[PDB]
Amino acid sequence: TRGRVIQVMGPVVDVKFENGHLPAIYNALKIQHKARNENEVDIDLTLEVALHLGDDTVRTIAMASTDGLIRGMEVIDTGAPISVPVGEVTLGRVFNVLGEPIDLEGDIPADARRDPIHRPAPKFEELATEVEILETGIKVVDLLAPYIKGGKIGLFGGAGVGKTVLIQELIHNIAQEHGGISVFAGVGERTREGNDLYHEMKDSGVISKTAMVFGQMNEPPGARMRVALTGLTMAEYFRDEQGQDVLLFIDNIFRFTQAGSEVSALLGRMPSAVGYQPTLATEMGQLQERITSTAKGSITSIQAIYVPADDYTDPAPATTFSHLDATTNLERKLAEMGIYPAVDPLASTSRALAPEIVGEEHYQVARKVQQTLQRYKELQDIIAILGMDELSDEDKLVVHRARRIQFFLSQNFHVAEQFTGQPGSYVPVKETVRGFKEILEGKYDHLPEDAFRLVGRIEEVVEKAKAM
Amino acid sequence: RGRVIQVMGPVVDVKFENGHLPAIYNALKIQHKARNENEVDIDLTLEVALHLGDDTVRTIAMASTDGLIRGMEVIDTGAPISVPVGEVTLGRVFNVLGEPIDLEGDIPADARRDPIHRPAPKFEELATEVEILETGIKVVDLLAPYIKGGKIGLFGGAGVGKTVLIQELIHNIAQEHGGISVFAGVGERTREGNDLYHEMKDSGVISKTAMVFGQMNEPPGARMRVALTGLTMAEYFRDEQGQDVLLFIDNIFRFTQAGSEVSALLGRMPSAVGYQPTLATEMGQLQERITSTAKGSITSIQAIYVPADDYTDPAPATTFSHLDATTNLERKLAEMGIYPAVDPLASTSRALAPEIVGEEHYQVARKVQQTLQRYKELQDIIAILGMDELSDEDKLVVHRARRIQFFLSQNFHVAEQFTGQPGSYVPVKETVRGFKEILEGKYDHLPEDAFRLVGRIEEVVEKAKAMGV
Amino acid sequence: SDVGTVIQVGDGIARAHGLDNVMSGELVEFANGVMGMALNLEENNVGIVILGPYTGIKEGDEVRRTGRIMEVPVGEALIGRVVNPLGQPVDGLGPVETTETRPIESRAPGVMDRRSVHEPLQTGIKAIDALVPIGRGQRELIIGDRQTGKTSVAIDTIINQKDQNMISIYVAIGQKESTVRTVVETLRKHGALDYTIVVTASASQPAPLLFLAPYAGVAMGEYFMYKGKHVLVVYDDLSKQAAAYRELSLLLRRPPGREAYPGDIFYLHSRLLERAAKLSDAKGGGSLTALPFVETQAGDISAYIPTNVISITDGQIFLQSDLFFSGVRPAINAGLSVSRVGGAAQIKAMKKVAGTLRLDLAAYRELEAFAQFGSDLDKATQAKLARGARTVEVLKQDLHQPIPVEKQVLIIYALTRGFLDDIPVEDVRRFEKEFYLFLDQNGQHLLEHIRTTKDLPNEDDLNKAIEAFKKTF
Amino acid sequence: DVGTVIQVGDGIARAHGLDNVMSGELVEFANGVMGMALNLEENNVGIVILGPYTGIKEGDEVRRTGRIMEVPVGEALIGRVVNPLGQPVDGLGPVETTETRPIESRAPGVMDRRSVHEPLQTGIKAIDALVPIGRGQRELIIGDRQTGKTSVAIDTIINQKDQNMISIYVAIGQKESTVRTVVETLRKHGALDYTIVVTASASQPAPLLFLAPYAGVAMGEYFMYKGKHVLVVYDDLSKQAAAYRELSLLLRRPPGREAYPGDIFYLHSRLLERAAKLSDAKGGGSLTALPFVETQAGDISAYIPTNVISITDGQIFLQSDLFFSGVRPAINAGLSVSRVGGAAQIKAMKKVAGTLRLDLAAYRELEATQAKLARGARTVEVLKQDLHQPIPVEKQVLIIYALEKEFYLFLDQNGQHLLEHIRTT
Ligand SMILES: Nc1ncnc2c1ncn2[C@@H]1O[C@H](COP(=O)(O)OP(=O)(O)NP(=O)(O)O)[C@@H](O)[C@H]1O
Ligand SMILES: Nc1ncnc2c1ncn2[C@@H]1O[C@H](COP(=O)(O)OP(=O)(O)NP(=O)(O)O)[C@@H](O)[C@H]1O
Ligand SMILES: Nc1ncnc2c1ncn2[C@@H]1O[C@H](COP(=O)(O)OP(=O)(O)NP(=O)(O)O)[C@@H](O)[C@H]1O
Ligand SMILES: Nc1ncnc2c1ncn2[C@@H]1O[C@H](COP(=O)(O)OP(=O)(O)O)[C@@H](O)[C@H]1O
Ligand SMILES: [Mg+2]
Ligand SMILES: [Mg+2]
Ligand SMILES: [Mg+2]
Repeated sequence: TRGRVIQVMGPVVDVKFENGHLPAIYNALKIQHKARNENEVDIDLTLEVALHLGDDTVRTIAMASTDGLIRGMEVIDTGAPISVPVGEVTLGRVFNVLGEPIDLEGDIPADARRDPIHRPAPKFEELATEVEILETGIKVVDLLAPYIKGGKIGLFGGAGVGKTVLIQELIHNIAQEHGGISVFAGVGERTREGNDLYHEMKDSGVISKTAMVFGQMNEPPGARMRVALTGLTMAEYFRDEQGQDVLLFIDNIFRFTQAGSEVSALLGRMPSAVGYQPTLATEMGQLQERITSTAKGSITSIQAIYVPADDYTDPAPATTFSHLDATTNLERKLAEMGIYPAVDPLASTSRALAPEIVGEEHYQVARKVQQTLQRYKELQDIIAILGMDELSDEDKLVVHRARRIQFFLSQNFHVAEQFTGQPGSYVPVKETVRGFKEILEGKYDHLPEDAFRLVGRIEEVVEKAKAM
Repeated sequence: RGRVIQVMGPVVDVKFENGHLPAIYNALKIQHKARNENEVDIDLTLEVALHLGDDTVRTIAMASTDGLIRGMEVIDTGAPISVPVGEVTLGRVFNVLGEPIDLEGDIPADARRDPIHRPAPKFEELATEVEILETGIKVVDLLAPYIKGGKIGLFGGAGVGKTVLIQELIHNIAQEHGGISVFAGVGERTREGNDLYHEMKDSGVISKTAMVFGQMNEPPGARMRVALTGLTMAEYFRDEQGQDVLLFIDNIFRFTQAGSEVSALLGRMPSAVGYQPTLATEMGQLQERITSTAKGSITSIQAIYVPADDYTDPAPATTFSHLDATTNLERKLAEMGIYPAVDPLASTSRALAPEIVGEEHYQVARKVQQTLQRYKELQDIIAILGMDELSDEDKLVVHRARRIQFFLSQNFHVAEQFTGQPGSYVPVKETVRGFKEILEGKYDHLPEDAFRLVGRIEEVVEKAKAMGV
Repeated sequence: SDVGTVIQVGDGIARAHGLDNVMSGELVEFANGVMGMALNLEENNVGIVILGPYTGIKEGDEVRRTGRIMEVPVGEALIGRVVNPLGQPVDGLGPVETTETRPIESRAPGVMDRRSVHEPLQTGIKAIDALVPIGRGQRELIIGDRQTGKTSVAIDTIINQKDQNMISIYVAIGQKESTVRTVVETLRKHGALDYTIVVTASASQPAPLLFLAPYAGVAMGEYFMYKGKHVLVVYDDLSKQAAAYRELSLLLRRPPGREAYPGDIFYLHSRLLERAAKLSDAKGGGSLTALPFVETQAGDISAYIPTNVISITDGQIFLQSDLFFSGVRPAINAGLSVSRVGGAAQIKAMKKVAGTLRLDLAAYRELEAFAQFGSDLDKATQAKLARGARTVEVLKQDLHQPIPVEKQVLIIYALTRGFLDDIPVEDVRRFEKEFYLFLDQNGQHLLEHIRTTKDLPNEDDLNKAIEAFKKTF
Repeated sequence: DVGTVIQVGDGIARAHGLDNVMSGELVEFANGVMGMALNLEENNVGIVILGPYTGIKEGDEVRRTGRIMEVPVGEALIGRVVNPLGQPVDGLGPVETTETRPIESRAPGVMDRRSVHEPLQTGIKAIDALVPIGRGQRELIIGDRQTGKTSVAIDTIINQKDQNMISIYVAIGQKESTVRTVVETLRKHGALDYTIVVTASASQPAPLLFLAPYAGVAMGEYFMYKGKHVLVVYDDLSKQAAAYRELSLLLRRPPGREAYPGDIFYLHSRLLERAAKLSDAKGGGSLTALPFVETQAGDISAYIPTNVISITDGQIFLQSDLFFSGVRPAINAGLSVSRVGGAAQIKAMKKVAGTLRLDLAAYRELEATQAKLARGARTVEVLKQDLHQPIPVEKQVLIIYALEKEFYLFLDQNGQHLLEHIRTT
């Protein structure tokens, strides 16, 4: 049942199966052609069927560069979706989209177990809902929006705000000390970031219990669309067929949506709002619903979501906001002020911030901190117009403690070494809550605000103050 | 007879004979009995929207299109939607198609039915004869009087009081001027339609009013033609009966949005904020048939919903070009208990000049406007500084201004439904007399709460006695 | 003519040839058994919307018309279950044993079949119960930004209906399955499952299921409405339903509208919401109360779908992010909120105090902008500001903490009469707690009088009770 | 394998009969104008013209070259000025080359690279001390009109003279007069002894502006895969993005956020991902990149600036406060951040000046602690910079460590006893 290429575009290719035996949707197709003379180029390309058309025709999205494709080329049908090799072999290895290793560690054995990347999400009676606090050691994250073990976490950010650095600290603080299993899927991130993280993972001895999937910005839209699904399949085998706790990191899940939008017009779909796909929400949901915990095993998933043009009301981040338990919002304004991780203390909220989940003391201090910061934000306009002296004594105290808190919410990162020359810090949740409760009480009113920036525990603040 | 070839929601394409095509806006009927148990009975009415060629027309449905089968015959009535007009129309509730949706029987077949699409009266058939229409509402009669044949727009937000004000205008005019009233439920809420029908029926206005409801849960074509249906009833009453006839329209905003949705369904390119390109043409074609002619006059009162307090929205801005008088309903007053929450300073009338209302009326209205403007300017100073900081004249102007501010509010005949207190009707002469007496300082010794919700200044004195002053 | 061949399959839709006699909205069956709805009928092409996994459908596959409009099974068995729009259960609790079906697309009750809504739906939230009253048969929208308390408000509403014969339906649409499961389990923990039906349409489900979910929910609710029972239907986001319908229309090649939304999207919401009605005694007292939800992006209520749903509903509760983060819970914007039912949906005792409360809040909103100078303001302005601060502390409530109507009336009476002007502001919440216990210790007669007569008790006895508690405090 | 043009628009044609044309091929028009085949359809082939299209008319025959999009490369390009197709544009005769490189070649994999281990001494105090750049980095220069971005690139290429690194200058949409002035400036400083210049002026068609940076990247790739080190400068990536937007809209592709296509990210990505520092196994070569972006009113949160920031390994924000505020080139260090960081600098520079950026960000925040403000203003004033002269790092490290032209002369005129120690280490 050979096919023939009839049309060629950048990321999409149209194929014709004249024998009345069409592939199903998501079926994999192969172009494997050798240059028959000097005027062609040998090509080895993988296509993924996306739509059916009239008269025995299928629209597919190529997984690599389409340059060199010639109309009338032979097509092989694999009879199944893209099957990636899964199991024990994935551990300690790096794969491209198609599950083929790229780490120069050898070829995966052919007879290894392979799983398709397209499957329905777990049904309602299968998911397990339970909130347990996952300690990251990051003051603002563990205080104002604690992460849930087995939940879904989203680090929303613009360009150059700290998504990747935050991902690296979550790996360095959480994945290193956890006895489960780990998967990292680089979707539309930088190849330099992937290589650097791979080296940091190997030299830390963690790669032994980690699998990696890398399809980056230099790759066509189909690769960036299916990297997330391949990594999800790899983590889902561990969750289902082994029942082990999984840590699934995705350094940019937004690039999946962006790559789907790139090929949206060429597939033949009318533009939606802001030029996105008409089926943005459905395509995203068919992926984000597979990333979930089940009665077989938990998956702690951390996804970084890029925000185009620093607009949180963009259709992709807005649609993604409904798929995540904990959310971290990274603000450019906070980043410009030297406040890292540049986590928005207000707009970032998590389902775990409840009096019965994190305790009454933690909930009280977190809510008081958020109220103080919101009050300071509202007072900023009055300060700009009227001034500082015209404020009341209560408002002056609010501004004082709000500046102190906003600085103290920042902390020196481990991954910040190469950016700061300073060793990182790990703050237990008890220390964070105690420090903020003492800050609000006024125990550390007299300390200059400068001492509260890029600091660890609260005693490190007074230690920095001794340096002045 | 044609046949339906394409169905895409509330849009139906019908193919006819090679030369016997219907006209634009013509009404077509689909009445189909279920031939088998796999289909359903169909009773649907379409309006020919435009022509596609190849003996095909594109039409808009005035009922649910579910259950239509390609190929079932379509009846070409040869004329636009026909509506019963006259004596039989009075005291009844109709839909967009003129069918009575009440349970009080139906309309006989042998009755006069007028088309709802007709050119507006010509230039030489018009008649400009300005005369004030007395409504009985103090603030309206004083600061923004209405004229016979005029278009009076009540702009407002979500809960300001436009529908209760329309209800009072109907009730007061029916009970005092004995005029024929028509009500057009453009995008009517079935709950509010039921309440309106019940309160018409209870107070006896049922015999002086004819209600036309285009339900909010109906396709946009019905919601944008029900206004024309009500206008057709009102125009018959104006011409063949002679005496002044009033036409109240539920919300113009919902008619413009029905038109916008109809255009979007037809496939035309949007304008401004997604609205239909032909918005101005459609609004003109509505509001230009509401005119006073040699035979009679049609006064119109239309409520306009202003989304998000955006007066630059195409619907209110386009409505502004047809309204002789505009009344602004403000939520801030309504929250304070001031009803009808009419904005005294944003309410404008074409006939607030001595030549129409008299020198005394105009002088009193202008003095009230000036006093209220001065009070608004002094709001900030009285809020921050004490009233002592104001001069004697400023103290006097605020002292009187609060009295006027409450005095513009009057008990509503329909608000007895809400607050139970009986309403009142205030003649324009007594209105201006009361405001003049207030401005003269005759009642600076009455506490402001006496003016809270009354009809006449004599009622203010009576209420002040009631509180024990 | 009753059988066709699909000529195009893709992205949740299909195009078929030869379904000559198919009706608009009919149901069709594919060779693999997956259902579909024939929506677009054209000259030589039928647009089918796929109601299942479409991966198994290929070009040239047979499609057969069923001659049957979608019908949702409904009965008293559904109470306490979690189902999808097709009515099939999603929990492992076995099949639902119903024996009757209702068409998913049905006429709303007419104008003369209704009655003026007069009996209150007691939310249990003091701000809503006082300043934005809701009655049985109303259509009330809750509109706000993300993470402000919409689902929490709806869940508290459903929680409060334990002893009010007030049957509830919760249509979870567009939410991730974990969120729906958490909602179900937290309803169960508080005992709401004894009178609640949950309809689930998650993100991974085909978009037509999302589109149809509120239709299925209201169809289930109409069955109990027509039997004289009172029904509450909550749609957790109509925005996602609108998005799914726009996706369907765009795939079906329908002309865009204001924001690529379909031309009839307004219709789609209206004919849904106007199916929530209160019936007259001739049809039975059964009513249906709707609570559509809308999410605004930058607090922008000026969009297309938010404007439509604001236009449809009888009132809107605006939840604000800046109020949520400022400690105001559940962050109800009582200044921008509206209710066209108003006092018609309140107890007389509640009305008599809620009018004064609304006057107080209207006065307070006139002096917020002057609070920047609040240290050195006028005496009357300072008094109004203090009363507003006490009021906003009184209206503050906690999560999953419904308050009985009589105690709401009594606390609002204490606030309006000026008994709280002496205690400090930060203590008000504590007051509102302890006083309640005081009532359950001593003021049982007052609560019983309010519950029986639905009117405020003798005012001097109420003042004496308040004074006794203030002595105790 | 020849076709006939059936449509020819604003630099985009459609031909009929090119049966065996590969996607992305090169095609020859009857008058010798090169074109690239973009889209292949059932009956016609879409071609994009790469030159003067006014001489091409419907019915003109088009031949198939049999080669994918390629640019000539070699040692002869050194010191020459060529168009994106490699044809010389200066009056210095032809360029004699032997090798060609594909335009859209695949970037090196994730295992072929290594961390940035060596510095790229630009020669500007703030750039080499506060926002360091390595030999494999992709550092974006972003700013408004004027603001001295091209000046920064010229000084970089000039200072690379003593280094053993080839340099490339890609001019996108710039005025041909300005390109001539820059080329003559490089000639007067001897920079053309190792520099290639690729030019695509404003009068040129949009396809050439779209294609030029790919040609520059391939030209640098030839040297990097050979083991040598390269530096590539794109004179404005915003203008390339605008050219691609025009070319796409001419093809009737629906637009996106700011009328740009959906590919406008990918278009830059597959470019700046070809700049890498290869491993020791891959020969050890590298290709630094210096993309340029122009911001309207200094707004960085726009669409293309955020795309490029997402793609590059840092940015240098040159704010407009230069020629009405002095202290040029002013650095918005609270936003100018290098993502490679202290690995790029030498040990001495990393030791001495590892705290400047955070201090500058905090000082800019507090100008919305008297000692902090005084020290911050001192840190602002110390990094003052001179004209197009490179300044060596070896004598500048101690000048930075002091916290200074008097220091500059005092350090060296008293002997090199401090200079040689750091010149060796
Ligand atoms: N704790 C920290 N201390 C100091 N600098 C930090 C810290 N966290 C982040 N940064 C800086 O944040 C900058 C942004 O880097 P990065 O984390 O890659 O942003 P990004 O979100 O990944 N950009 P992108 O992934 O392309 O959308 C880096 O240059 C870091 O130096
Ligand atoms: N009355 C309340 N008091 C205190 N916290 C509350 C209250 N209501 C909600 N919350 C908190 O706010 C969170 C938001 O929950 P939720 O009610 O779902 O917001 P939402 O409007 O549904 N946003 P979303 O569900 O993402 O569309 C809850 O998880 C609680 O932690
Ligand atoms: N440090 C400096 N001192 C004095 N003049 C300078 C300095 N740096 C740059 N200039 C001048 O600034 C002007 C603009 O330089 P240039 O590098 O061309 O900016 P630009 O980025 O190219 N703006 P554009 O012309 O739109 O490309 C030139 O006349 C330079 O001589
Ligand atoms: N004259 C009035 N007296 C007392 N209450 C009123 C009056 N007018 C309106 N209201 C209250 O305000 C609400 C306004 O509803 P409605 O007038 O229908 O809104 P709209 O003006 O938007 O049509 C009513 O439900 C009623 O409770
Ligand atoms: Mg990154
Ligand atoms: Mg109304
Ligand atoms: Mg919710």
